[PDB]
Amino acid sequence: QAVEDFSYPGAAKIQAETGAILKRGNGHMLMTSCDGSEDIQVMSRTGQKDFCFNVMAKPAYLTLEVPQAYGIWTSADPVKTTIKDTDGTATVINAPANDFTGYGEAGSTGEPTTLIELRVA
Amino acid sequence: EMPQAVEDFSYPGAAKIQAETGAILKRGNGHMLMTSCDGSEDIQVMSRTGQKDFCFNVMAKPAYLTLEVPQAYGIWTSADPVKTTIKDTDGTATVINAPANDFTGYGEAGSTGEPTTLIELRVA
Amino acid sequence: ARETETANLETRTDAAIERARSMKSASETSITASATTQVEALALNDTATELAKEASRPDIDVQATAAKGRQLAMQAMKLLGPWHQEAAARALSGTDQDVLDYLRTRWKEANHNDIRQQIVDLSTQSPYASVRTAAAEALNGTPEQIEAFHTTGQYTAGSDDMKVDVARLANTGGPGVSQAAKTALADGTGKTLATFLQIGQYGERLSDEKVVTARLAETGSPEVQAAAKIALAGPPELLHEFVT
Amino acid sequence: PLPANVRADIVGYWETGGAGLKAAAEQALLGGDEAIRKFLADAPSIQHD
Repeated sequence: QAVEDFSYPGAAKIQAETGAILKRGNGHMLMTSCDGSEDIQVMSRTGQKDFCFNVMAKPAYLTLEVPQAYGIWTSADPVKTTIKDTDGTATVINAPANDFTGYGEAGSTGEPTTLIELRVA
Repeated sequence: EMPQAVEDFSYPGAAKIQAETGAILKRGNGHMLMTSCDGSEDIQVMSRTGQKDFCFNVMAKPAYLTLEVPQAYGIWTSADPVKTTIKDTDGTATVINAPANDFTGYGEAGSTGEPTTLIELRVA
Repeated sequence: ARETETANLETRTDAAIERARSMKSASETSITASATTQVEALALNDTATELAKEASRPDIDVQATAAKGRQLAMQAMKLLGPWHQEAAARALSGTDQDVLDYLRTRWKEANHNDIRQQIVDLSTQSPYASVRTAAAEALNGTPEQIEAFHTTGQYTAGSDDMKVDVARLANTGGPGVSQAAKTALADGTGKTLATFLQIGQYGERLSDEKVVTARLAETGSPEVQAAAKIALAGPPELLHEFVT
Repeated sequence: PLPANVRADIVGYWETGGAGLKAAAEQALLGGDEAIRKFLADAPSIQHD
């Protein structure tokens, strides 16, 4: 059936190729390459090390999961990021536009946290 | 073909200084020279750019040199009052009168915290 | 009483500035001399390469080569480490044909032995577990693998750990350190990251520290004042200790 | 004639001797047999200096 379920298209292939997995979103965030088209960039020590996302419209969100994430680059927009610790506790970090911030591992706690939700203002 | 031997008051070697120290110089009355910092200190300028710092020597008074040094934060004086003009990021310029034989700061390490630029260094 | 305290503070401070002045100059002199020695050592290796080519050149001359080779060995015993010192002494104590051989092969062997030397050092000294392990593996491989690790492999192996360390500095150091860390991180090259963490970040903290001290020197309390001015006047070591 | 290991002994002096003997050793080590004979002839006096 040609019905939109808001499940990330091609997520099955991405899991196999990049190691990252994706779930549900509002459809305005796409995974792409990091080659002169950078928008929101995520850096971890797993999978294929890194990958970029492109914002099609605002507001937007995509509940992707990236284990052992350590930092994010932003551009032309504030980014709201939710991460979770190994004890199941989640917290929210607000990253400013056009700058770099870190997570647990490269943050203040040193914890190997997981990316739970990436949201566009 | 040979150039005219006329003094235009343009700082000699300024082109090489820009390449080596990162500082740039323009016009002055010729009585201030850029030199090394090695026991010959007179007026010293500290910044977070270029080669970190450099010294100037006064040949005669009064003297001035309209040099430009981005992101300056501190100045040392010796045996003379120093009149310094700095400019903010909004284009507004102000003047700080530094006492002899002492140390003063600029915006960045001063009262405003602003990353100001050195515009003019003048000898009393 | 207040005037007396001020006068006494100023007197002591001025004396301290002059002493601090002297120490800074002395430090710079030693640094320059050290850098000069390193340059000569590097130049010596380039000279050895050219001599190695001539000696083995099929059409050799007459002891002329050995004479130059003996001079090379003499310099090696002054500028280079133990691996070259031993090879050089052996060549110098022998005949022209041994100096012939020294230039052709063991000069190169001495360099190889030194490289293997630091592969061994990395296996225990490196802060990165991936580098320590990979170095230990490279050590037991072929000569090519030993040198390959030294040249690029150690930067690749520790790449993941270095990126984390740089990211940390980016979000805690001052303007200088943060500015530089972000640049190194954005680039991502293992060599770039290593350069910043090994030496680059140290130049940057000194910059950040001078700004902090400069402020205290002007807007702080009297005794703080004096201490800050002395710290600026003296060597980097005094600046660091003052701020901390 | 010189000892087969005469150069080795001179290197020894170069490593442990004073400035005089060391400099003299360099001439013997860099030069030929004549430089060695000259060094050995003077070495007993150079050490004294």
